[PDB]
Amino acid sequence: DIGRSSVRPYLEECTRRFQEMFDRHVVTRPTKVELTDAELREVIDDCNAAVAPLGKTVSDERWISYVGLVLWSQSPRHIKDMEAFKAVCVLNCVTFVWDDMDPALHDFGLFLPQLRKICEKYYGPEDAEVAYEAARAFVTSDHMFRDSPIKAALCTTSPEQYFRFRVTDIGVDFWMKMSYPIYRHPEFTEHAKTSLAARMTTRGLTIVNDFYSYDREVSLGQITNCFRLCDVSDETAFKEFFQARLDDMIEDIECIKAFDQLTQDVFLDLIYGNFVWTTSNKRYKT
Amino acid sequence: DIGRSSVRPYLEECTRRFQEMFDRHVVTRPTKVELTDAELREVIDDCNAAVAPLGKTVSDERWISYVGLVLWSQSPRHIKDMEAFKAVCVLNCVTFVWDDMDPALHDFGLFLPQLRKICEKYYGPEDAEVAYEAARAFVTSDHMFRDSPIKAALCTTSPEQYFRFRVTDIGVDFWMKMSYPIYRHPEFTEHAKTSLAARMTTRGLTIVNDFYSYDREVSLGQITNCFRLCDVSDETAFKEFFQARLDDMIEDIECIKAFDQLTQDVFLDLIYGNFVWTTSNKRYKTA
Ligand SMILES: [Cl-]
Ligand SMILES: [Mg+2]
Ligand SMILES: [Mg+2]
Ligand SMILES: [Mg+2]
Ligand SMILES: [Mg+2]
Ligand SMILES: [Mg+2]
Ligand SMILES: [Mg+2]
Ligand SMILES: [Mg+2]
Repeated sequence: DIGRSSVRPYLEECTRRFQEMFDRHVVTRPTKVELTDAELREVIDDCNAAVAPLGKTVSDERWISYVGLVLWSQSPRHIKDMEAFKAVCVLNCVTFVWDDMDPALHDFGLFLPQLRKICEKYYGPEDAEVAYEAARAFVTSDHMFRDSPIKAALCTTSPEQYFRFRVTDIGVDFWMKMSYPIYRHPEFTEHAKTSLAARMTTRGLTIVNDFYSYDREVSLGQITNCFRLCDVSDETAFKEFFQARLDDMIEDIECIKAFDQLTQDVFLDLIYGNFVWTTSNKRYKT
Repeated sequence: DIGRSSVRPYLEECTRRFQEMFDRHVVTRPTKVELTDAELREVIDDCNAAVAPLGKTVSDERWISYVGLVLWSQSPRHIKDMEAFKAVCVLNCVTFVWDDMDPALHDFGLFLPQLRKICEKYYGPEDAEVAYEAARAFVTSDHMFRDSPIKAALCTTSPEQYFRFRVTDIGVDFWMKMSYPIYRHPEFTEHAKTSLAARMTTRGLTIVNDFYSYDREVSLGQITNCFRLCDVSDETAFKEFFQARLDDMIEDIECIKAFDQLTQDVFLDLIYGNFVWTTSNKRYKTA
């Protein structure tokens, strides 16, 4: 169905409605962390060093585009450890590269030691092991589920099964487990380590990403996108599905407000910051 | 509200319908691991040593009742490492004790080193770290959420929020992360480590546990039970809610059958075994 090849007809209204929802339920805007020139050079140098064994040359412009996710979606008022912050910048960037690679070019023997080097550089020993395991689990999951029947079943059955897959696959469990050292906040550290932090934020991250990455993904034959569960060529069907997804986001956001003040700031800054970054990034345009 | 204080009016019919569902959708019955008298004594001795610093005496009969969960809900055809199996017996048992304790008697300084000792006895070094971290995160979660407003929000809002809390709180993530060394199966190891294994099995474990532990939990003022989300004193409301939960179990089970054969056996033996153990255990027969 060529009518289902694009969500472009809904682009402007959906963007407006996402923003309206955030203004009504989160209110406080995300803020962009600013890196010094020295910090941004350090981050890019580490990204280039990590993907060089895989034969990939990545421009500064591409790295800076991927790093904007971290700059916009962390919680600047609560940052305590800028070394952990740089680590998340590097790890976020290089796993975008992995996510985009053909699996024939994936090489664990070459890439996993680079992830370990990044973690050992920026984290103390215990946190380094936690961040590295989460990175390893994510890149392994991305690899093993390429064209997988498990992925097919979880992504075609219901929203419940799909979001369950995405807790790992969209990277948010990884994100929380490498981000808690930024904040040094005992409650958030526990929610990161139980993955409750990831489970609370999966839908709000995923629904936004899926909307803006739909056209690209379906053009590439990728099935990991919740809007494939609906007939996007039927305007009534799309409207009902989109509203059900907005309701999921709102329910999660209202439950996130029961968490402690710092933790809920981190969770909400992540979901809203991802939206601000997604709508500004050429990755998601045509 | 006394009419909501019990699910006893539904006990026989719900038990029958759970079993019918398993016979239709899982088919293969769970089977019970048998421990030698020496193995069982080694497990119970480790349990006693681990909880002794907390001042608790626990009878053998009581340890045996908790260890039946592991004997019934692992996957005997796939067991390769019986030391890992004994570790799960011990860790399962002692965290029931933690789950039943008044939190004023929780002592992390005394208990966490005992959990570390168990993991170091039975697993290799990498696996021991994974099992200990999962056990530590579980007992920390149980403690910090006692009477917590986060718990109140997640357990009163919707089934979605509730089962999200239970991925950790029922202990299944912990179970998976201490059980993958039993099987030495690379795919299952990865689903355990991503917690996809736990997310796939949470509803089937939790709906069954919640039904049979409702009366006890309500009598103690505990709110972590999905049947509190429905008016159990209304037979029509209870029937609709129960059917919705059966449908959730079936959807999970049918999706589980897309995993590799060994992994799906482990997942399904866990869900069905938990039901067989729950319906035969005195823990769930009096409040
Ligand atoms: Cl670990
Ligand atoms: Mg991906
Ligand atoms: Mg992608
Ligand atoms: Mg996407
Ligand atoms: Mg409990
Ligand atoms: Mg309990
Ligand atoms: Mg219970
Ligand atoms: Mg009534």
